[PDB]
Amino acid sequence: KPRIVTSEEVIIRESLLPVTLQCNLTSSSHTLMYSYWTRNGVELTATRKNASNMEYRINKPRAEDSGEYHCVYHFVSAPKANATIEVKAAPDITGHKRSENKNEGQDAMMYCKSVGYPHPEWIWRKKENGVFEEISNSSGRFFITNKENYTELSIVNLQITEDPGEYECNATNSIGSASVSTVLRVRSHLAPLWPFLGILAEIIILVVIIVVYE
Amino acid sequence: EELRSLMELRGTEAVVKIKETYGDTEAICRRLKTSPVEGLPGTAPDLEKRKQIFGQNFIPPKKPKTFLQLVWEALQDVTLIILEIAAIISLGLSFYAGWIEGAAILLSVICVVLVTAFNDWSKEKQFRGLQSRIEQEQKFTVVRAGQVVQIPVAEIVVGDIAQIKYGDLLPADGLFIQGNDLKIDESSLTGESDQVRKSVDKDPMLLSGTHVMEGSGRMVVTAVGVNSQTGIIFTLLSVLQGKLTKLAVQIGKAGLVMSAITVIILVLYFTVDTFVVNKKPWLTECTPVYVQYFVKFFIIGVTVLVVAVPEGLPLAVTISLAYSVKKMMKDNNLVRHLDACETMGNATAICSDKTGTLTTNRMTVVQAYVGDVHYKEIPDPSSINAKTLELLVNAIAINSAYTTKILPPEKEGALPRQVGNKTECGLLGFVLDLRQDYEPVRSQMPEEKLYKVYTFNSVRKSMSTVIKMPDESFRMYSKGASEIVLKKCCKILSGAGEARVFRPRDRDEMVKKVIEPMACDGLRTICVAYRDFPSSPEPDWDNENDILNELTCICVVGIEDPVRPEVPEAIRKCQRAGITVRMVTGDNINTARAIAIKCGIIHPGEDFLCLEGKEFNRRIRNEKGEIEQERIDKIWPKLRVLARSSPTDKHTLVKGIIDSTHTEQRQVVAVTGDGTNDGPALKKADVGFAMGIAGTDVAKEASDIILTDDNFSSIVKAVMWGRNVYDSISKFLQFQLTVNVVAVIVAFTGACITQDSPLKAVQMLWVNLIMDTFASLALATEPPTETLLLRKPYGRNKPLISRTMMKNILGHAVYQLTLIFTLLFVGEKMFQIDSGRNAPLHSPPSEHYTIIFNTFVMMQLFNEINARKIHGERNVFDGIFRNPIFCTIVLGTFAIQIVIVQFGGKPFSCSPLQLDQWMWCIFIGLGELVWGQVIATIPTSR
Ligand SMILES: *[C@@H]1O[C@H](CO)[C@@H](O)[C@H](O)[C@H]1NC(C)=O
Ligand SMILES: *[C@@H]1O[C@H](CO)[C@@H](O)[C@H](O)[C@H]1NC(C)=O
Ligand SMILES: *[C@@H]1O[C@H](CO)[C@@H](O)[C@H](O)[C@H]1NC(C)=O
Ligand SMILES: *[C@@H]1O[C@H](CO)[C@@H](O)[C@H](O)[C@H]1NC(C)=O
Ligand SMILES: *[C@@H]1O[C@H](CO)[C@@H](O)[C@H](O)[C@H]1NC(C)=O
Ligand SMILES: *[C@@H]1O[C@H](CO)[C@@H](O)[C@H](O)[C@H]1NC(C)=O
Repeated sequence: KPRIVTSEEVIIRESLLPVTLQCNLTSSSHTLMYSYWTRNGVELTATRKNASNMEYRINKPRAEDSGEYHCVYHFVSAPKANATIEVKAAPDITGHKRSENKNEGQDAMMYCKSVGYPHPEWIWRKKENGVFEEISNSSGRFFITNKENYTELSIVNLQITEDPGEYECNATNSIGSASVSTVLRVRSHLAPLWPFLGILAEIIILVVIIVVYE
Repeated sequence: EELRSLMELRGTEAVVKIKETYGDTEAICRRLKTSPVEGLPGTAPDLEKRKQIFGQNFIPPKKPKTFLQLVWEALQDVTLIILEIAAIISLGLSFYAGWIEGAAILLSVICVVLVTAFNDWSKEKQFRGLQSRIEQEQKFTVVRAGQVVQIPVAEIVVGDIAQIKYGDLLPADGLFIQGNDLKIDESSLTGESDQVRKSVDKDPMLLSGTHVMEGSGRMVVTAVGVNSQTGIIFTLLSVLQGKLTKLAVQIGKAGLVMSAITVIILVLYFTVDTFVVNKKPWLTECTPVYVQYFVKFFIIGVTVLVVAVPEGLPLAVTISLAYSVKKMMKDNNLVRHLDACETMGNATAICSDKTGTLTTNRMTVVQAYVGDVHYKEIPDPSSINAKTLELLVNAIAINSAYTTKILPPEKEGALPRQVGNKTECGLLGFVLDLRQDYEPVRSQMPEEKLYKVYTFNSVRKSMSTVIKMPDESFRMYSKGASEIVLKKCCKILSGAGEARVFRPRDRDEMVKKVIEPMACDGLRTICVAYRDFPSSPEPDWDNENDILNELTCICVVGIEDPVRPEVPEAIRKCQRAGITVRMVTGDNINTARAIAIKCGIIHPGEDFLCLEGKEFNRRIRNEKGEIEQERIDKIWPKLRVLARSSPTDKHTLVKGIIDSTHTEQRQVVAVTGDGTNDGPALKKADVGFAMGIAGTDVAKEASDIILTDDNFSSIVKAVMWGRNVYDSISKFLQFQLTVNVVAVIVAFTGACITQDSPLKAVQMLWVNLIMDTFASLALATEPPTETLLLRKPYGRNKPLISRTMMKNILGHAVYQLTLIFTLLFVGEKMFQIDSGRNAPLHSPPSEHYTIIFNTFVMMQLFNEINARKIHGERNVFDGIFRNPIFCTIVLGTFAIQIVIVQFGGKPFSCSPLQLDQWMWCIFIGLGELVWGQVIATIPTSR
């Protein structure tokens, strides 16, 4: 089994100092073919060389670079040796729906896509009375789906008295936590009737004035 | 052919030339492959053939411009070019989506140019249609196949035999064959105003473009089209618009200032917030985004400029005319010069002519003095004296012209046709009414017996004939105006069918009993006398003053023309509308006043002068023999009826009235003269009407407007349209100004509180299109109403924007501004649809700004209806359906607006809306009408 010595784990702060990840093939009796880095199982570009010892230089550390890096070693007649260097930072929410407008009796969905490592755990809450309260499954209309980076909350058979409000996703992990919000509003079925009555009233008063004028 | 050199006789050269070539006029007539004076075959192929090769059509094309050059010219606007280059820069700079804005701006500019070009083309087509009809109206009498027929002037071809009467205008160059007393002025070609008398033996040349003065006859056309001696010269060759363009340039300057202020404010705010507040150096990496922000601000400014400045405002009036003239002909007002379409609206005085206008021009007899018995009604032949009918009918038949024949009625149960002299036709109709026929007498009465015929001349004032049928005697029959021949007659035939003693002693009693009642009733008097000349060795008939004396009067006939039933009401309406109508006529003062009192021109119990021409001329020439303005200044204001007036007197009256400074407001007059000598008088006035049914071509040539029915009421119609045009422009202006205010404000403070305007480039271009072009086509073409004659004529120094229009503009602008601001700042809460305020660059369209744009367009559409009334009328929907164009434009704009809001989101910076939002937008639109109804209660005087 080839021996790989890897650099120590790094935490990405807001500091502007670039980061170097190192790994050395200290012991190997096989004819090396190539070596190359991976992030989250994805090949990084322009990384294949002889590279009996390999250095990966990240000039601009951000949360969206933190990941489970490996430097995989492919030999002529030996199994690849991967190893692992973990880079972690506080999670950062990158995309969410700023508003959700649905008529009652339909389906609503809200998602909070983020980046970071460790893959954070997602919690949804409602802003009630100026504070945040954990949602209650109650009738079972709430479907919460969690994934490695993506989460979503879906509501079926939208009512008018509980559903409208503000929902927050909180996304916590070991390094830090990050939360964002979304506003949900449900439209009434008989809303269009009132302005129609207004138009009717204006027509009535206008015709009354005109016929009185004659 | 050789005919081109055959003209320009100018003496007795071309006569010898035609003698050398063919001998005589009949010889060229036969060679011409043309039937002589008796007629013409008139077959279509032969006439069309001789029109192509042997002749030339009168069709100057003038080459009107086509659509391509029109759109090319429309594309030449500077502001549109600036917008185009700004859009190109923004499009290209997007790569160093975003191309959507540039593509939309390009397409909208192209569409606007196309629409403007189409509008101009349609207006020009309307004008060409009017010109085609004005050309069609012309007609000349010729003879073909032995039948006298009237044909369009464009149709005459070489060889046609044309009949020439006094006052006609010669259309083509021809040769004289037969006629009498053909005297024509040729001053238009030779410069000499002397009446050249044409004869077969001395000058048989007739030239087109010359005015026939006296005589009649026939001619054979030789040269037509550009081959004529008048076409060679051609081949080798308002008040309102000034105010409109002044207002346009003022508003353009204001808009330019506003646009510059907005752009500099945006740039300063952006640079101060980005660099001074936030500590950022002049980085070269973010230069493209900074210059893109600058280009966006510049595009906002350019759009503000392109909406603020009014383009095509001075062209508004023309549009109205282009959609009014074709309807004015329905009121029998055929207009030649468009400049008089609106000037007649300001007209304050109308000078009218008696015959033709106020009368029917038909002669009907009611009362007659015969047998020393007055008859208020037509008497039967039973009650009459001895030998008087036979002699009277014989004298009437012989003395009157034979060529004039009363046609059989054949009018499908209507009045019989009258041809010839009016008074003569009246006498013949009276004879036929008395159960006597003059045809048997005239058929057996040969022309040789009438050796001497004195035709009615101005000097002699009588018309008479002599026959030598009696043995050792002669019989003469005379007709006169009952004043000239009354002095001549010295015996009374009405005693017992025999002559009596007539003296100056009973001259007073007879003139009091006869002339005064007919004159009071409004009847011109015609007297018929006869005498028996003895067979002297040599009577001196040359001196008709003395030889034609000692007559016997057969009877006296009073003849008159009924006054039309429409003239009284029209005159009353004109006097109500601040226009004074005077009357000028050549008849005697008594009958003139009798007609005027019935027509309502002069009130019974009022001190209106009715002086005749003699006293008029004497009063204005009490000096050494010249006319001064000061003397006229005391005569014209109170002169109603003028009698025995030569046309030069009418010209003098018009000149004196038009340039007088006696009153504070300059006078504009309308004279309706018709005659061969009515040239200068008609031309001097501002607008000169002419007669259509019976009018000399010389009068029609120099007249601005012609009446195809001769009725006076038609003149009134002109006045109506002459006012309507002005009102139309007025109302259009109102609407536009309102929009032009709100837009500017909504883009200035919008660029001051925030960094963007609620309306983007394409939306504001659509607003510009709807506010200018469709508004001009919808509001500026409205039908006139009869209430336009209830206000006094407008002065010259009247401000273009009245107080009521300013009130309407300010009130509607205030309402629109407050509602749009409320929707912009607070409308996030009311609809619960988030906020588009402070949107980042390339932000997706948001409902918050789509609501603002939609409600703005809806307010404009529903305020366009409210702008149709200028004088504060509350019934905004009064007479809306009479103009289909307005309804079509409003409904089409509404449908296109719905399509634009619902679909085509990103290019137009709009987002789809639900029924709730649309319902509130329409609610606001109708609230606009409610506020417009409310504002009318504010008193503008206080
Ligand atoms: C790198 O080159 C060395 C020296 O030839 C060799 O031992 C090693 O296997 C190579 N590694 C590769 C090709 O990945
Ligand atoms: C890791 O490899 C690099 C690159 O060759 C070398 O400089 C460094 O000394 C190596 N470190 C160890 C501990 O072998
Ligand atoms: C390398 O192999 C190990 C075997 O335990 C595996 O866990 C790891 O994920 C592999 N690395 C990559 C990048 O696939
Ligand atoms: C809520 O209860 C329903 C019951 O069917 C279930 O489908 C849903 O997954 C539950 N979970 C959450 C997190 O709301
Ligand atoms: C989440 O991870 C998956 C791994 O397959 C990737 O395809 C997807 O783009 C990721 N989404 C992010 C990082 O927002
Ligand atoms: C998330 O939730 C945890 C647990 O309630 C809390 O400590 C943290 O402040 C929350 N905040 C964010 C920003 O995620």
